[PDB]
Parts: sequence; structure tokens; C-alpha cells
Amino acid sequence: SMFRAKKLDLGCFTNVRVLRDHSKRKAFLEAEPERQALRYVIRNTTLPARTRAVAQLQLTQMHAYTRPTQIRNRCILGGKSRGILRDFKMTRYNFRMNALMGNIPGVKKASW
Amino acid sequence: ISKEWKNSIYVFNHNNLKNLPLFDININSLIKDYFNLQFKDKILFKKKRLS
Amino acid sequence: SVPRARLLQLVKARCELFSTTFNPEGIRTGNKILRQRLKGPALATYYPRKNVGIRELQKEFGTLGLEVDDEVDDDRLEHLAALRARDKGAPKKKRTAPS
Amino acid sequence: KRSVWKGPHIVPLPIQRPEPGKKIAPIRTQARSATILPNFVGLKFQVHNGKDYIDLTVTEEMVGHKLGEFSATRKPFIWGK
Amino acid sequence: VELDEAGKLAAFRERYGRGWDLDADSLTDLISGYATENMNPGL
Amino acid sequence: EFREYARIAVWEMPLLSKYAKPFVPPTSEEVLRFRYTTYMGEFHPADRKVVVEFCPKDLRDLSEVQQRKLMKLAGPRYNPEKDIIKMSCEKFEHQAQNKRYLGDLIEKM
Amino acid sequence: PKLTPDTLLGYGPPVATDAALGKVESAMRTMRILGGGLPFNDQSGVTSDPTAIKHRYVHEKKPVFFSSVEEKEWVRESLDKFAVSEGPEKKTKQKILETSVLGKYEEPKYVESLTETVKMVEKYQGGTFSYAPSDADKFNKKLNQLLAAGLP
Amino acid sequence: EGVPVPKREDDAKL
RNA sequence: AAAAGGGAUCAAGACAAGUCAUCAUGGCCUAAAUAUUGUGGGCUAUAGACGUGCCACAUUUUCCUAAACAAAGAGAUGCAAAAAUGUGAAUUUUAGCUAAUCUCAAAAAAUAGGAUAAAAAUAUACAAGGAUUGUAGUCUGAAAUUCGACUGCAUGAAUAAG
RNA sequence: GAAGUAUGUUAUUUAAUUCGGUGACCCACGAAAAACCUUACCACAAUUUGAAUAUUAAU
Ligand SMILES: [K+]
Ligand SMILES: [K+]
Ligand SMILES: [Mg+2]
Ligand SMILES: [Mg+2]
Ligand SMILES: [Mg+2]
Ligand SMILES: [Mg+2]
Ligand SMILES: [Mg+2]
Ligand SMILES: [Mg+2]
Ligand SMILES: [Mg+2]
Ligand SMILES: [Mg+2]
Ligand SMILES: [Mg+2]
Ligand SMILES: [Mg+2]
Ligand SMILES: [Mg+2]
Ligand SMILES: [Mg+2]
Ligand SMILES: [Mg+2]
Ligand SMILES: [Mg+2]
Ligand SMILES: [Mg+2]
Ligand SMILES: [Mg+2]
Ligand SMILES: [Mg+2]
Repeated sequence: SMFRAKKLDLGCFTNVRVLRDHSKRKAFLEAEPERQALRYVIRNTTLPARTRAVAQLQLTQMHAYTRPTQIRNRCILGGKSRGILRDFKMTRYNFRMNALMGNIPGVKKASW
Repeated sequence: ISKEWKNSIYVFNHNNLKNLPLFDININSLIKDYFNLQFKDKILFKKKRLS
Repeated sequence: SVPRARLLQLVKARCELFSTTFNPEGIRTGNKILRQRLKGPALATYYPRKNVGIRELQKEFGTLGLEVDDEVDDDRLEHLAALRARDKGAPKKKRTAPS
Repeated sequence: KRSVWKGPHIVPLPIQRPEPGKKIAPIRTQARSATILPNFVGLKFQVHNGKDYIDLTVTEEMVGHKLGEFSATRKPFIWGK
Repeated sequence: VELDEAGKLAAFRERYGRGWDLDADSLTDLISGYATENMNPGL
Repeated sequence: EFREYARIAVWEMPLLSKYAKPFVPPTSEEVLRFRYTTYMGEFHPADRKVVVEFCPKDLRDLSEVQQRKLMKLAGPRYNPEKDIIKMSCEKFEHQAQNKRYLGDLIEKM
Repeated sequence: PKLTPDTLLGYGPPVATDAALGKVESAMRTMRILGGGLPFNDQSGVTSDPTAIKHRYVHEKKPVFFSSVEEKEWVRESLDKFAVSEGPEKKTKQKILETSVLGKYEEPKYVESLTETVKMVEKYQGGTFSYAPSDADKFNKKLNQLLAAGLP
Repeated sequence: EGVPVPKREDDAKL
């Protein structure tokens, strides 16, 4: 909740979990270098054992929003998390409806 | 060519290509409300018939 | 047919020349994390940010004395007023714990 | 951490060794993935299983396992009654 | 003293060394020092 | 739109000939061949890379043994079939810096 | 009809060639990144948003790029008692040419010993544009903290 | 605040 | 060249067919909770039973050796050569390419040789098969215990073509 | 269709085992990737004009 901006800054389809996933994307952007440093000290077997253990503990205390594995694309029109296409940021269905109306540039019904 | 897709575009970086479907909705809303602009009854001295 | 200790002298020359890591023993140095390029800024721009709307359309042309109704909001308010008319509105928000 | 070269998965735990003959309370933990280290021997843990905290006393045979491996999350399936 | 019939202490020390072995040493305060009051709400 | 381009091709295109320069082949000293990328008004992360390629035999200030040593230092950058050392660089934020690095790097080679 | 190398300047390819035309375009490109990042469009009019430009120019204190002098004069007329500098300061001119034209970089030194953690980190950071100057600061700040805590 | 009421004060005097 | 082929498309209506859990919407409900945030757990449970596949039950199969022939697709949220290291998963280090250029990348069956047979039913001849489990590792990731994917060694279930 | 086994479901269990689909037209279906996230479920903690707009008063 501390990562949710007090003023909404989303122009797409807003949802309880779209705000949740948008907050994780902003938190990871702010703490990716700090996180890469810890992940480097841990995997660096040339450092002292204590140094690697300190970084290994600090990486466990970082908030969950800072983990990139918790970022899952969503549909900017419907807000689902299943069936999303990276090239369009939409579900397979909203891609079909917009593709047939001509709202996705370059896409056309395939036949060969 | 403009009559096949609403956005006639090609870009090598597709980051300028994925939000167009959403913007089309926002742009069309602005244009719809833009063409509906009207003077305020106080500017033209018209007596507004409230209801 | 060339000694390995002699080839390293050439491999080390390239490292000094092109400024690369010389690690002939294959020690885990965590350099794979240093070469990996960040991907934070590419993921942060996924969801479009809030942009111009009807309110900024009204404030833009409001200086000239022009008006335009918000059919979406004006309809939302019309619905709420109808609920309160037939006693279906929302209760009074409670600000304290239940006790 | 599966790979051996990265060491074991360690988590902050209030593991304060008590005075000789002092009454120390068991350690409540939800870190079901914390590896049992050699220094855990003799300590009493209360590992969270989702609903309750199943009690545990670390012995030398448990070193290397996870705390969650000693607190069942589901109940055995029994047909009938 | 310190008899490990199952061999789990010898297996651990062979993989991760004697840094985490109790005595009286990475376990000085790394695990306990980082344990702060109200670490995670909800026990 | 076709009349707009026809208007440009009849009145504005011919003016391009007043500022055109003839092509002169490179001299014996111009031994490097750089490559630069452009996306014509777009920002693409690949427009910063600069590629250079030269021939060890163009460096007439080196001897036979020295020219071969250069082929060895190049390593995978040397193409035996064509006898060309192609090497690129996109380590820096600006394309000018990638060209300068390759220039300084060839001096060390 | 009107076509000269000046009417085409601003649309050219920003390449670091020996031809001065390619270097002037890479300098113009840098000024557009400072002024907001919009494309060079000297053929769609001279209007703009005066309020947004005054905010960026005064409250945010960032540069503003004009595609033509006519576009700059239109902003003066629109706003009341609003002044804009003729050009960038001397320091800003040098910084634009320092990197985008001269191409002066920070050569990543060669680190021989694998135990030189700090020096080796600076090496890789210098040889990749993914780590901005601020990103390397966050990385180095945390790294120095870890190396300090793991010592007597 | 609260339940909104119509802004009856809107007119221009001749 | 030609007796060509495939794909897309395929109406109205009925099934008060499916979807108020994409979206959108009328009515009716919740509003200190039928809303919102985190830690752990669960969606991975298992008596019996029903559907999809995978693979095997050796003689036109499988196993070993060798110097053949494809198409299409993927890499700016990245494909990664060569070299070196390891039995292996893989590691160390990055050359090149953001691509008809460089990389993934190698086709396999086939073709041609070769090895093995009382190739399971006579117990001193127990075939093929790779489930189950023990143990040592690797990779991704705060995190691999509930509950991931591969690798080495050992273990060696049913399975006679239904 | 018999063997082993990946997988969907019933039934039952469970603090929860989210929900829907479920004769032809469900059952490798929604789900083109459930360790966290996803996630809608449960236990334990935490929040109450909240993430939106408008209006009225202060700075
Ligand atoms: K850098
Ligand atoms: K087989
Ligand atoms: Mg009511
Ligand atoms: Mg029909
Ligand atoms: Mg029905
Ligand atoms: Mg039916
Ligand atoms: Mg139904
Ligand atoms: Mg609804
Ligand atoms: Mg949760
Ligand atoms: Mg399931
Ligand atoms: Mg290789
Ligand atoms: Mg492949
Ligand atoms: Mg037989
Ligand atoms: Mg056998
Ligand atoms: Mg497991
Ligand atoms: Mg059969
Ligand atoms: Mg079967
Ligand atoms: Mg169900
Ligand atoms: Mg049902």
C-alpha cells in the first residue's frame, strides 16, 4: 500500500490488480540497481563468506514489490492476466475484436 | 491505404505502436466533446431555461 | 600442438588490449550479473500514464467562455440522484471501528 | 538455495542463545523455507503451516532440511469415518 | 561429544564449511542482529 | 498527395543538383571504412553502434611478422576468407564516443 | 519553390561522420532531447502551448527547443511579460559538443586481479550505456555498503 | 459538500 | 504446366445454448466490509470411477559407426559464435548481429555397413521396458519444504499388442 | 478401451482446497505457463472519502 501513489496516474483500464501491478513496476524501477548489487555480491565467490552472507540477508528483507518476478503483464483494456500478448498489451480476445475493426495497425486475418 | 487500418504507421521501435489502440479511444472522446463546445448562456445574454 | 600455457599469453594480450576480464581458471566472479543489462525502465512504461481528458478540455476552452457537458459524469450523477430519490443510495460512511 | 556454491538460504531469526539454565521461549517463524543450520540444534521452533504453528525441536539429523518440511500444511486424506 | 551418526553435520560442513557451526563464524549476529522487533506483522 | 509529390519532383528536386558533390575514390591513406546507422527521426537503441573494418595490408608501416601478429590480436574479428578485420562498438551513450573508441582502439592494435 | 541545405538542416541524419553536416545534425538532435524530445517539424505551423512552455522554462527550469524563430516570437506574444534567452549559455554549448560531437568518453581500464571488486565493477559499468550515471551510483552505494559490512 | 444542489445563481444583467 | 489443391468466408432462426468473472449495462444488494494491503498456506489433497494425450510390451523394432537431403520461425524485455573447463546438466569469457549480412543451428527418418538370440513360458539362460525410490549436482529466482525444470550414479514396477 | 505415466473432472476431504463450463455444442475447456505475483480462496495482522470527480472552508 505504501507503493500506491495517492494520486492515480493510469490512463488505461484501471483495476484493483492493475493498480497493484503498476505499483510493482514503479517500485522495481527505483530499486533495480540496488537489487543487482546484492545479486552480484552473492554470486561473487571471490568475496569473503561474511560479505556474501550479509548481502544474502538484505536481499531477503527487500519488499515484495521490488522483486521483478512479481511483474505480470495485464490487458490495458480489460485488466486480465491470462492470454496477454506482449506485442499488443491485450488479451487474445481484445486483440481479435480490435484487429477485425482495424484498430491494430498492420494486423489482418491470415489465410494461406 | 488509410481505409484499411485506423492508424497508417510503421516504426522500427514498437514502443510507439502498442498504445495506439488505447489512444484512439481517448482521442475520439476529445474530438467528440471538442465539436460540442457551446457558449455560456451568460456570454450571449441568453436566459437559460433551467430544468 | 601448441602449449596451453603459451596460448594464454596471447589470450591475455587480447584482454589487456580490448580491456576484458582475464579469468583462465573459470572462477565464479559474478560478472554475468554485470554484463546483464537492466530492464527496469523498459517495464515501468508498460501502463500508459493518465493524460488529457474532458476536464482539461473544459479548462482549456473555459477561458473563452465555452462549455461542454460530461456525458459520462453527468450520467453517473444522474444515476446516484435517482437512487437517493427512491431510497437506494449509499449509507453514511462509518469512520470508526464497529463497537 | 539449491546450488551449493551459493551457500544455504538464511533468514533473519531472533536466535539468541540463552544463559546456561535459562528459560528461553520457542521461536515463532513463518519462514518455512529457512534451511536448518548446525547452530539451530537444540532450539525449539514453532513453524507456521498456514493456520497453526506446529512445534519443532531441531536435532542433528535435521541439519540441511527446511523448516517447512516438519509442519504439514494439508491434512491426510481419509475415506469414510 | 558432537556425534553425528547420520552424518548430516559432516555433509553440511563439507558443502558450506564451518562458518555456520555453533560454538562458545557467520552466525555472530547476521541471523540474530537482523532480527528486529516487529519484523513481520502477524507473527 | 500525389500532386504534392509531383509538385516537389518538378520544382524542388532539380534544386538538389545545385548542392551535389561528385564522388572521389579514397586515397592510399584512408584505410578505415566506418558504418553509421540512422532511423530517420526515430530513437532506436541500435543507432549508437559504429562498425569499422580495415585490411591489415593497408597498414604499410608494418612488416610481414607484424601484420600477422595483428591478425592474431584481432582474434575472432579477423575474416581469413576476405582478409578484413571488422570490429564494432556500442558501449557508450553517443555515436561519436563509439567512433572515438574504435579510433583509439585501432591505434593500440 | 524553395530548397537549400538550410531548409533541410534539422531533418538530416545525425551520424558522426567526417562531413560536418553529419556532426551538426547530431548536435541539433541533442538540443531536441534537452528541449523536450519532439521531432524537428518546421512545416506544421508556429503555435504551441504557452502555459506549458512557461512552466517548463520557469518552474522546472529546463531548456526549450524551438523549430523556428517564428515559433519563438509567437510564444512571446501569447504570454504577457515573458522573456526567453537568445541561446544556451557557454557551458551548455560545451557539454553538447563534448560528447555528441567530439565523442569524449571514459576509457574502461583493464583490471588484472579478480579481487578488485570496485575497479572491476566500474569497468563493466563504463562499457555499457544501460547503466546511466545515476544507476551506477545506486549500484556503487549499495556495493560499498556490503563490502564494508563484511570486514572486521 | 454533501448532496450537491443546483447552482441557481447563473445570469447576466442587461 | 494444367482433369489441380487448400485456406478464409458460410445466412435467417432455434437451442430463454455459453459468458452479469474480459468489457459494457438495467434492477436489486454490500458501504468498518460483500471494499483495500502484506506474511504463510491453498488452487498441486486422493478411496472408487470417467475423459484427453505420452510411452512401452524386441526379430519390418531397438542398439553401434559414417564423409547425405528441408522448410519455416526467433533475437531492444536478447540471440549468443569461437576458445577453455566439467562424465554431464553447465560454467568462464564475450566476437558478431538488432539481422536475406551475425546468432540460435544441429535436421531426423532415410541410405550403407556392423553388433547382439534358446533375445520372457525347462529357474544354473528372468527379454525388452523406464515407473517408483535413495543419493550427489546444475540452472532460474528473495525464496525450489508443501510445490519447479534438467544432469550423474544406484534402484529396476507393471506391461505377451489389450 | 488393458500396463505405467503427464493432464482435465467427479466424488470426498480440507481452515481454503477460488469461480465458471459441464449430452451432441464440458472434460490438454476459459488457463498462450498457479513456488511469490498471477489469485478471485483460507488463517493471522494492517487500512477506512480509500485510487475518481465535484463543491464548500483554511494554508
Ligand atoms: K555507463
Ligand atoms: K526406448
Ligand atoms: Mg440503503
Ligand atoms: Mg446466425
Ligand atoms: Mg439458460
Ligand atoms: Mg448444452
Ligand atoms: Mg450456467
Ligand atoms: Mg458486475
Ligand atoms: Mg498472498
Ligand atoms: Mg487446476
Ligand atoms: Mg561453444
Ligand atoms: Mg533450438
Ligand atoms: Mg521374443
Ligand atoms: Mg534389461
Ligand atoms: Mg522439489
Ligand atoms: Mg490398443
Ligand atoms: Mg493406460
Ligand atoms: Mg471446478
Ligand atoms: Mg456450476
